[PDB]
Amino acid sequence: QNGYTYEDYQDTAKWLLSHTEQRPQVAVICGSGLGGLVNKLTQAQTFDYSEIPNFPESTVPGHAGRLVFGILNGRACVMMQGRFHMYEGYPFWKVTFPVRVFRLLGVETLVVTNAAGGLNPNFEVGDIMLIRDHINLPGFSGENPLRGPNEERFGVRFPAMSDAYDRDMRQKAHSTWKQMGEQRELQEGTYVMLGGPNFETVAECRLLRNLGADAVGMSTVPEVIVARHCGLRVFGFSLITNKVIMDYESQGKANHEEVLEAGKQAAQKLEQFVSLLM
Ligand SMILES: Nc1nc2c([C@@H]3N[C@H](CO)[C@@H](O)[C@H]3O)c[nH]c2c(=O)[nH]1
Ligand SMILES: [Mg+2]
Repeated sequence: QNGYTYEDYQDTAKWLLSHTEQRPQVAVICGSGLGGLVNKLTQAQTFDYSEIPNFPESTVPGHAGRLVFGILNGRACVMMQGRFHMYEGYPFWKVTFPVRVFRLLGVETLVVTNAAGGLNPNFEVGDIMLIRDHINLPGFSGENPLRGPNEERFGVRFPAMSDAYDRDMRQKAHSTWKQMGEQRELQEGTYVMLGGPNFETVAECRLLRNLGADAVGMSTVPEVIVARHCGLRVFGFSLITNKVIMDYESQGKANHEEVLEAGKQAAQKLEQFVSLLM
């Protein structure tokens, strides 16, 4: 299944370690329309995904496709300014490749972000939802980045996922929000991932909500599974970019354009939160 050898991850971590002096302790993966979180890094050193051996390439609008090292609020971080998705043609073992490289780089905590359509009726476009848990739909069928022989050098054969999203960090993230001075509070809930690229139908939307999901996207989950597998501390949030249409009369239609726009209108609020969070 997984086509990368332990040495492939090594090779790439070796490459990065010899091209930058930066020794990141934290990794941030910036979802759709969230590339601006790169803006405040100091001593920033950028590498295009195209120049890093073994790295996949971002082909979705709103994904720069650059890995940026730097300092943010005192912390040494490496940011994925743009990510990879299954709908682009990538098996999960490709999508999550950076995650294992980060572990090899010496990173200890991974913060994942994404743009998600809201399923919980109380969410509003612009809301930031702390990811308390997830439902891995592709995983139900075996589409899993861990599928195939297990590399004990990364983790165990059957890793647990019920404690995936660090509770401490969600506690902190909430008080940090207090300091934000934001009107609307920091939401929290279950994120469900499905393949995409098409947006949901009304039946699907109703179905997903009844599964207990608050937000839906086409990313994040596989990165978290790989992160946990290799022991990374995980924290994640979705920016509610649109409310998925749950009725046959709504003239509304989900679209990537509005999603990127909502990301832009919130990258500021997100900029400080993630930094103060640092
Ligand atoms: N499944 C799904 N994804 C998204 C997204 C995310 N952003 C991109 C689509 O705009 C995809 O990568 C997806 O993960 C935003 N809104 C929605 C939505 O309503 N449904
Ligand atoms: Mg430099």
